[PDB]
Amino acid sequence: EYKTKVSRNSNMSKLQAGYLFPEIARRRSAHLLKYPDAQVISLGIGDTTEPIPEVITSAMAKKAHELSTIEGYSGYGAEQGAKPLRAAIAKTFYGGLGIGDDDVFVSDGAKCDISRLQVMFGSNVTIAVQDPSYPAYVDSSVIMGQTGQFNTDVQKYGNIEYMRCTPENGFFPDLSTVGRTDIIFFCSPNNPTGAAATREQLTQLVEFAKKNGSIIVYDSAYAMYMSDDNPRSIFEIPGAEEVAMETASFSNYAGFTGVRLGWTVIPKKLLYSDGFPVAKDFNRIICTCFNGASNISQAGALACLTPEGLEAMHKVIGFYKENTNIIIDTFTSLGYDVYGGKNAPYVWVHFPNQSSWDVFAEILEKTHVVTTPGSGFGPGGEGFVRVSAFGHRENILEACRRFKQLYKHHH
Amino acid sequence: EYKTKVSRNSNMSKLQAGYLFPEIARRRSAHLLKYPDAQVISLGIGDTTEPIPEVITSAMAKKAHELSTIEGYSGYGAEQGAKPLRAAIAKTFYGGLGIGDDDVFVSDGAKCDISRLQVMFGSNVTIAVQDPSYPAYVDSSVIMGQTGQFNTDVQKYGNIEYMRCTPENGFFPDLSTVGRTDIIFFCSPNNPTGAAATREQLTQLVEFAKKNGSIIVYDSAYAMYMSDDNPRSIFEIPGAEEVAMETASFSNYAGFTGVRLGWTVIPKKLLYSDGFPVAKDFNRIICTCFNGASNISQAGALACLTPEGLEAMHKVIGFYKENTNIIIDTFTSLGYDVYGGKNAPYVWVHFPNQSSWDVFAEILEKTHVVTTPGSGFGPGGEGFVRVSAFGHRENILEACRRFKQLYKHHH
Ligand SMILES: Cc1ncc(COP(=O)(O)O)c(/C=N/[C@@H](CCC[C@H](N)C(=O)O)C(=O)O)c1O
Repeated sequence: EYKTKVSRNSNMSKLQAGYLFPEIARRRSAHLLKYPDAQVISLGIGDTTEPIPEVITSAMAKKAHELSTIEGYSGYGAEQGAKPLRAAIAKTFYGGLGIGDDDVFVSDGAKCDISRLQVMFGSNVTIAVQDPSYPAYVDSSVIMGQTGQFNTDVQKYGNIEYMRCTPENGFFPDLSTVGRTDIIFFCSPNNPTGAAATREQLTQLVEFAKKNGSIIVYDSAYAMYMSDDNPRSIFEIPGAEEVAMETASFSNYAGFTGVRLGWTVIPKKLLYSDGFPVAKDFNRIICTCFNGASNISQAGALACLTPEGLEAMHKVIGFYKENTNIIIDTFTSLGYDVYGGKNAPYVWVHFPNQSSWDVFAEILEKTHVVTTPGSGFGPGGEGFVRVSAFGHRENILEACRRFKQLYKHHH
Repeated sequence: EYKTKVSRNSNMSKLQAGYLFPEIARRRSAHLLKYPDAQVISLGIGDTTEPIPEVITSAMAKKAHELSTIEGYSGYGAEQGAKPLRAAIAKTFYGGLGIGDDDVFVSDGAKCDISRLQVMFGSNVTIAVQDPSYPAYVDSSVIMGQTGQFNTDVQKYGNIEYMRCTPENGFFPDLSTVGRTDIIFFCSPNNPTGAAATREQLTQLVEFAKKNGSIIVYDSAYAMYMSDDNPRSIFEIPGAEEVAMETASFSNYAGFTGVRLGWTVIPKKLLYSDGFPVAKDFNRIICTCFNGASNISQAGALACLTPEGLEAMHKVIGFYKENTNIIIDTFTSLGYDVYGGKNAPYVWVHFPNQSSWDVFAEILEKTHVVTTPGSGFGPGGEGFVRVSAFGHRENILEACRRFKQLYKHHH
């Protein structure tokens, strides 16, 4: 067989396995080949299940129709996003926090922004992450060449600061033990633990970043699930404007997981060590590596940020929060230590004396329910399993009845 | 002012100026301040102007409506794209060329794929580009760290092989003079020259890549504009499957510039020097750095690849080809050497003994028509101006009458 003389990217070689979520999808698919008539309930991947509200879909359909008319047709959009959408995001989520329309960059989703930010930061920065956390932060770091190899003793990529988050520390790290890095990826409410940082904790985080001269990338993808009275934006913390940016999405708010619309906010006062504004480099990346979010998706997002849109999103969110309560109650009644579920649409269940992959496989084989192994979220996730609350009500109820039946005589 | 201690990405510092098209927008705005009553006609950026065909927008509106129903709702899609869409692309454009559904990756656009491919290849590859060519190839290369500094004497970034395409070589590189690189970006029909490589030329290109052990990234985003009997896909050349991938888009075919939908094809036989299949690394990038194209945009693209959709796209393309003929005839009658136009919806006009930025400024100043200076596409573009044929018919006719008024005394 012929091979080129092009050397494979050594950063790709570093990755220890495939990306987590397609591996879960693969295992689900394998299970269905084994048992074609299994009534599988999927609570692994955090995939929304309920329909998008009609007020929002009607806006998208209207835009689609408009694109077939002379007056209503539009081509390329500004890569940063339509001005009225940037304005709506700025006022709805950041009104009173000193965020301008020009500080908002509309994306086709938070996952995509994480990687474009990583291209922007480049190969020479060091990163810190919560341990456990959503695996895109670590994997994008590896891809960009910010890391060393995977160390199998500790299950960590070299040169990444893994900030230990545990039940005993309330899932917020002891910052006195955290080494200095250039970037700190911080998710609140955290995926997978569900932990929402308090105002006091976020104040610590901003103070830590300021003293270390670090940039915080704050992922607020689940913030509208907040029930406790905690900040939903990092910009609620005075001084955050000098050290932080925020990335978020409509995925979990409007069921836009397939529609694709999010945003990143980079404040004017966020500067590199040479005084160059970080937002100006992000703008160059967005203008060079991207051609903007879909015009139909943008029209949908604009409809979200209206009284009817916000009401509709609130209802969807509330439904999933009720699902979460059902799941918490099930695992609590079975005698497990259960974390999260208060401020986020997933629950974080401790399974002592078992590997999380083994628990995942057992649950899938015996109950035909898909979950996510905690170790997929980093070494601090070992011994835990994440259960998503996204599902039709009857599916959540059925999954819980299956869990109870499996575990009630043990557990 | 507070500054972080994070160093600006030194690859971002290498960039000479902003991205070309935002720079043109800036000059258009300045022109409007100078002439507030000017009736500006834009033939600069290749932005489609005519409405999307109803058969296609109807499918998109239908998908939007379906998302508000239990049965019709879908959340995350596989990052690679819906299987029926992958299948439709593979058969419609590559049937008989040995391309499988699994070799096709659906994107939110060709521009985005260029940069995801560059993340995949990484910082250690060297690239070759046509000179002139679409500026994203060079700029993405600089951003990824594949280059040295910009040299102002020659107007080139160090470490890029600029393959000069000129009237004297029929706008195809003299490959015997081209140095070996890892990657060869090759656009046919070329943007900005309009030149479509012949079967013989593409055969030379594949042979060159095979002997050098290079990967060709073949950009076919204007291939449906082909009028001459030339190959529309690199995979028409036997052996291409060992050295080439292809990237394309619906932007210029269906007016999807704002809708966002393209694809990349990477064949099974394309391997790195260690035998590792390139498609497997692209798949990792697509699954880690992307969350899939918009579901509504995918529904639109599926509708394009039907008898009614293909007929509709043919009509759209035919309209722009007629605009192109109007422009060609205008410049030819004025005594200019006009290139391109035959196989692409833009024309490449030779303005010898002038700087292209000066010609751009002159045309904009005197006729209120925006064009694109050739030097924006690299140093080989100096002395030419690209004129886009995307416009309403009356706007094309008017721009041409303005050109005739400006240039009547030149020949
Ligand atoms: C903290 C956090 N940030 C960003 C995202 C992705 O948001 P988006 O691209 O806007 O849909 C997510 C989504 N995570 C889901 C969905 C994972 C599968 C999806 N395909 C993905 O890779 O994001 C999960 O953890 O189950 C997230 O948790």
